[PDB]
Parts: sequence; structure tokens; C-alpha cells
Amino acid sequence: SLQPPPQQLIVQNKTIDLPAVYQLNGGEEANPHAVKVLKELLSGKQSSKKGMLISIGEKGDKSVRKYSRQIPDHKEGYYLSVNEKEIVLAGNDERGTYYALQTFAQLLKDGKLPEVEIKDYPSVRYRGVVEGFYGTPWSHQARLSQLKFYGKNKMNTYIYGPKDDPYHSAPNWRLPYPDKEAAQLQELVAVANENEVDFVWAIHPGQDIKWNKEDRDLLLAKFEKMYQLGVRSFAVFFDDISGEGTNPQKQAELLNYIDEKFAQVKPDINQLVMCPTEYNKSWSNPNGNYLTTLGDKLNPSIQIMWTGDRVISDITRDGISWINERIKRPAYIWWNFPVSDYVRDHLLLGPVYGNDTTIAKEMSGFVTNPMEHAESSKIAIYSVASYAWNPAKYDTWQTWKDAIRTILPSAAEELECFAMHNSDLGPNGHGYRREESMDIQPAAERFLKAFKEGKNYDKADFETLQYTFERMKESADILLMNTENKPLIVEITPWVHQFKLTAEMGEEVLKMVEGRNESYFLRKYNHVKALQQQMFYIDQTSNQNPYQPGVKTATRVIKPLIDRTFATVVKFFNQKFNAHLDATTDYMPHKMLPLQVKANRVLISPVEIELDAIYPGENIQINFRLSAGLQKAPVKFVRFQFVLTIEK
Ligand SMILES: CCNC1=N[C@@H]2[C@@H](O)[C@H](O)[C@@H](CO)O[C@@H]2S1
Ligand SMILES: [N+]
Repeated sequence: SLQPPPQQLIVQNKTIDLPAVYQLNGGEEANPHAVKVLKELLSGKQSSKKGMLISIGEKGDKSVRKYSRQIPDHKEGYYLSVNEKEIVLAGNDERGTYYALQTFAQLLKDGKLPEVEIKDYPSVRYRGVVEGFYGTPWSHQARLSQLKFYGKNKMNTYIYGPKDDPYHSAPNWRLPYPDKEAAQLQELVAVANENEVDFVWAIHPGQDIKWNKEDRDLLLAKFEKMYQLGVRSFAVFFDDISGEGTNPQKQAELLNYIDEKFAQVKPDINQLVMCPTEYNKSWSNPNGNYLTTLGDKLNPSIQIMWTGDRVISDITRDGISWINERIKRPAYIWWNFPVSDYVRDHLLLGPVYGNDTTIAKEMSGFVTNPMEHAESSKIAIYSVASYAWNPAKYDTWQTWKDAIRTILPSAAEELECFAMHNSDLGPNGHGYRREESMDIQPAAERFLKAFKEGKNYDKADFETLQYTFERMKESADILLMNTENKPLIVEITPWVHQFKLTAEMGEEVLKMVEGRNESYFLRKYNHVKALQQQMFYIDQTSNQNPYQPGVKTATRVIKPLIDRTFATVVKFFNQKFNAHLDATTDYMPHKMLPLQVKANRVLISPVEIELDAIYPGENIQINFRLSAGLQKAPVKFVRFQFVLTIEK
């Protein structure tokens, strides 16, 4: 499975061996980045004036003069040919030659190559990643990894703009990077250049920018410092701000100044990009002058970013026609998936889908805003690279599978199992959801429908669920121990623990449904209770961020089914045995609508609360915004949002 799939491919059902002895033609005149790749592939072999001809070069090179007609007349285009007599790797331009090589590397398997002819080129001009999320910025080693991933997948763009980098956003956007951070950035650029990726350095000055000379010069002085570190594409971001910095006329004037006094004055600047304050349709004023002012006043070479009809949305024909009419150019898409910075307790490891596959002509660029989990984001990133290169041939599920097998070949099926039950976002203020656990959803649905109704469930459905839980535990245990991609395993570990606990709880609950006798039922019930407590422990100790602390997994279908089945069987047991077992499904150590614990807060889900111990009280916040600082007073009982903060 070639990824991205090429525009045109003709395969002969013949394979040839990779020439053990070969004549290379054009090694001295082709893209050195492409030639490096080729010479690594041809490692172990040796060249001569004998052997298979291999021709590498860009249109215009002597090496590829016979193939000039077959080379696509497109930026980043290439012609690739393999037959018994010779190999051709001919780019329309230097980056095209590199992309030819990236396709060639995927064709090569077990020292053999298929007989193929390929004509290829991207449908979207700029394709890549914006590191543009709130939360812990990717680590240096993670970025190094990413840039290499992008080159392999023909993504040409890496926009650097972590909202939490103080030298990117306010107030320190004015300050040059300290020496250590500067030397790292410089290495990120060298690496990007070697992989044919434009490193795009963004700045985010809008929250405290003054529309005066001092700040304009400070901004240009910063761009200059970044240029000295080797940066050659630049962006100015005005997203998620208030106040003077939201002025569309001043924004355009600043971007035009940067364009005229800096971008068009240097010998070798490439992209100049801005993101607006009104960056999706819902946050745009139909009756306001913001987007029309930007569209009219911004110089036509400047790109304008857009997230769709909502902050989190997929791109539609009608959606993009709507933006393009106002900005008078094709939107450069900022796609908010798999970014999880507003559902920080979820991993979003599902396929990439939802974007119209017929609108390449209506976009200048397509970039994904990913999770703070860099390795985990590669599933979506690989799929986005495939989508933006050849949207006409984009295959959601095949590309997801390909990505997983690329990222974790040693445990691909186990990562598939984990990813397919870790795709949805749960309820959220952005209203964006993804499908999850689709395969078992019917069997789950019928089981619970019947079971809740004294109608007898299908045996095959009970077995499907059983099989699912078994497969979940195998996957969790194997992923935990996997050392092929240690950084990936580190990222997902807390969710993996939680996913295993979930599957164990599922199995125990199914044993309760079968329930041979009263004694056995009670043992399974007590085990479930202890498993609930364990999941609570994980949720309270892992991923304790300020915003959505903890660890949620398999939330759309599997956990609800388990929880509901549990409540149901406990109800039936209590009826049958005149008992009073507690049917509640989430462990809660405090007593009182469910209570919840978030960090050092104890809250009622929006009379009297009794904590498991005496704590120093911090304050209470009630909203029917009422508040009272508790001054460290010892508290166990509180009687009257409804949130209690304690020292913990
Ligand atoms: C032109 C779009 N700019 C945007 N800025 C914010 C980002 O930093 C967040 O990561 C994203 C998802 O929460 O939400 C918005 S979209
Ligand atoms: N060349």
C-alpha cells in the first residue's frame, strides 16, 4: 500500500531484483537529499560503468533528458519507472526528486522491486503539521522524530507555534530564545531542510501588541534572530486574543510591512502565513468587517488560515466556498484533529475522516493540529499526509491501518485494538465527536436491549463481548512491554493500564450475568468493586493536568455497556435475593447526582457532603458565583456548581 497513493500508477505483474551491480547517472546534479536516500538503499551494492542504469535528476538535468515528457508539470511532481532494463527517478523540481525516492523506498521489499510506472504530484500545495496546541510543547527529541516522519510521508510544512512557549506568545515573544533553545531550533531547521520540510516559525503577539513602531521593530528584530538560526518561512498568529490586537486593518498592515520590508527583501524566504482572530465561521461576525477587511488589504502572497464552520470541524465544500469568497484567496486549512487539548483525559487514535475529498483546488494548504502526545499523533498525521497529497483516492480505514503498521510493525494488531476503542472525545463544549468501537456496537446494543428486558440475549453476542475483552487484555499487556517505539509506549501507558482494567471489569461483569450461584455472584461483585476503585486510582494519579485531569478510555460504547450491565444484574440480584447491594458504577470515597473528584476539588455533578477524612478546607464555590475562603479550617462535613477545594 503506497502512502500517499500516487496520482497515476501502472503495475506489471513482474518484479525485478534491486541491481546488485548498477550504473548511477545524475548523482552529481540531482537533489543531494534524494541522492543520500538512494545511496542508502543501494548500500551493500557497488557502482560501475556496467550494470543496470539508474537515472536520478530534476527536469533540465542531463540525466533525465529522455524522460522530460513523462515528468508531471507540477510543483513537487515526479516520474518513477522500474523495469528490467533501468530505474528512473525524475523530479519536476528538487523536492519532486526526493518524493520519487520516498515512493521508491516503499516499493523496495526483500531486495526486490515491482515493475511499475508512476506519475505523481500533490493535489494540495502545502501539507503538514501545526504544533499549535495548548499544553506541554513537544520535546526536542520528539520534533526530531516528527521531521523525519514528514519527509517520508511527503508533508512539506511544519509550523512551530506551541501556545505555551513563552518566546512564541505573550509577553516574551519580544525576547530572542535563550542560547540552549536557540541551538535546538537551529538543529530543528537543519533537520527539516534535510527532509524537505519548510520549518515555519510562528509568533503570537496579539494579546499585548501595541500598534506603534517599538513593537513592530521588536517583532521584525525577532524574525531576524530566527532568520539567523536558519528559519526561512514565518507566520503571525492572532488567534484566541482580545483587545486592540484584534484590529483587522492593523493586522493586515503589519503583515504587509513584514511582507514588503522582510519577506520580499531577503534572498530566500518561502511561506508567509497568518491566522485570523475570526478563524472559523461560528466565531465570525456575518455583519462585521473583519474577514472582508483582511481579504481586501492583505497582500495576495500571504496565506490565511481557517478551521472551518466551528473551532473544531471537518472541511466541507460549502464551508470552504464561504471562507474563500471573503478572504479572496484559497484558505490554508488549520485542521483541529487529533488535538486533544480541550479533552486532555482522552487519547484520539481513530482514523482521519470527514473532510470533503473533492476540494483540493479550494485550499492553499492543509495542516493538522495534533495532540501534545507526539508519537500517538503519528496515526492521524500519516493519514493527513495521505489525504492532502491525493484526496481523490483517500481511503480512511486502509490509511489508518497502514499508519499503525508503519508506526508499530511489531505489535500492529494490538495497537489497532487499542486505537479503535480510543477514538471518541466524550461530551465537550466544542460539540465534536468521533465514532468508536463500531465493530462491536451492534452486539453490545442487542445484548443490553434484551438483558434489560427479561428477553434472552443472543449467545453469539455474549461471546463477541467476551472475545473483545480478552483481546483488549492481550493488547494492553503486549503494548506495555513493547520496546520498538518506547516514546509511544511512554505516552500511552496510563491509558493502557486503564484499558486493561476496563476489559477485566467487562469479564467479571459477564461472569455476574452468567452467575452460577449466590456465593459466586458475590465474589464477582466484590472483584468488580475493587476494579472500579483501581480505575479511580489511575484517574486521580495519572495525567493530573489543570483542565481535564485523569484517564478515560473506551468511553463511547464499551464502558457504558459494562456500567449498565453491572447496574442491571445488581438490580436483578437485589430483587431475587431481597438484598441491598450498591449498584453505583464509579468509585467515590466521599459521600453525598454523582460526586466527583478533580485534583483537590470535590464537586457535585452540575444537601450534605461527607469526606473520607478531615482535610484543611480551602474554599467553597456554589453557583445557582458564591464563594467563601475556608482559611484552612478542618473540614469533613459540608451541608447547604457546588465545588469544595481542600488541601490535598
Ligand atoms: C486559527 C486557529 N487557531 C486556533 N487556536 C486554538 C488552538 O491553539 C487550539 O489547540 C485549538 C483546539 O483547542 O483551538 C484553537 S483553533
Ligand atoms: N538538478
